[PDB]
Amino acid sequence: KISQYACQRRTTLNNYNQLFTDALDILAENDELRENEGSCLAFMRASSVLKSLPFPITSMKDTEGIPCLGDKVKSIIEGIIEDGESSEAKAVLNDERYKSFKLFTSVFGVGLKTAEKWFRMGFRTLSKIQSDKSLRFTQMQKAGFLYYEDLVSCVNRPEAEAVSMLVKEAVVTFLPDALVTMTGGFRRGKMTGHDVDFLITSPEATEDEEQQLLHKVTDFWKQQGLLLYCDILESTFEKFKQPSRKVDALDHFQKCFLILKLDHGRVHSEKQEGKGWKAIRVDLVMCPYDRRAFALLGWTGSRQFERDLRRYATHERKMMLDNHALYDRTKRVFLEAESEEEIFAHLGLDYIEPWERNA
Ligand SMILES: Nc1ncnc2c1ncn2[C@@H]1O[C@H](COP(=O)(O)CP(=O)(O)OP(=O)(O)O)[C@@H](O)[C@H]1O
Ligand SMILES: [Mg+2]
Ligand SMILES: [Mg+2]
Ligand code: NA
Repeated sequence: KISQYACQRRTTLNNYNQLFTDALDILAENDELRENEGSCLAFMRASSVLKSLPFPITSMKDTEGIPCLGDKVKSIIEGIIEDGESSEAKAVLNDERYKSFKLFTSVFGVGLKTAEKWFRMGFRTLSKIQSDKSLRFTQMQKAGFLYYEDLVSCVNRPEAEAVSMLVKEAVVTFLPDALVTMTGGFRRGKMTGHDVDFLITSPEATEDEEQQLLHKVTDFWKQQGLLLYCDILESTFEKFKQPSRKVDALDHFQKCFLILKLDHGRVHSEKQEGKGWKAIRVDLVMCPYDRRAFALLGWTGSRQFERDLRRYATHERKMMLDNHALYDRTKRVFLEAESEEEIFAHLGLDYIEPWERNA
């Protein structure tokens, strides 16, 4: 019996139901844009459970016993079985507001509010936005437009590995005992990503050394001429605060959102061609050593896997989980973990491998 929780399912990248889930992902994204949080959640949970199936749906009988498939979702599945297409998802793909939101938020530094503002101003293309003489752009958006073609092309595994080498070389220069781990999509086995994410931790660094590392590493890259964009968010981490009760838990660790200049010579791929370098989005997170397993688990994702992990912890175990800690409300104790496996064992869950968290 398939669990309603993604954290009790193994979801690998061999999706046999992409015809259904691509349509459900589009419908979920449109509900996010139309501020319909409820309908968005229902389509996300349905899409997530179909991604876990070891076989393709070929008839309505195949949906029997599958949880998170409401009447609205089953009508969409029925229509795709009928014609090979979703008329509902097709209408969203042709919707002017949806097309504009997807196009505008494809720019680094552009969120829902700015995308909505530009749409209501009558903008429909990035060319008309960039060349406008009255518009004022944030420093984030300026970088988003300047490095647009590189950022919109997918980061591949040779590029992610080349970035990992750069991160490790910079980090060990200031903290030689530091542990650097690639997280996000690439840790889940993806071939491509929009960015490359890393978790950095040090067993012997002080509170001040931990705070200064991201400033030292980015100043080093600025000196090398590799820092194209940099935004460092200081830590708001509280060692003894209870974990978040929120559906989407906020991360309080020190972090930075970067754009790095990746020279072609550093990339060992099958394939100089153009300018000789590529702009790469990189996120770095620094966490205290004792919280490394919670941070790794939170930053590995997927977003749906994290949501269900926290929901399961609260509703089934009366535990509070976030990226910083695990608290047991019955025992009235914080639970320690040196690995992700120990977190899963505390929660009474079978261990799910990172490549099985693609919910
Ligand atoms: N502010 C934040 N707080 C908590 N977790 C976060 C976070 N930002 C990102 N994450 C987590 O870190 C993982 C990597 O984040 P992202 O880079 O935003 C998406 P991804 O799953 O890696 O695919 P992608 O980078 O190709 O789009 C996510 O799967 C999510 O669980
Ligand atoms: Mg990522
Ligand atoms: Mg990221
Ligand atoms: Na954006």
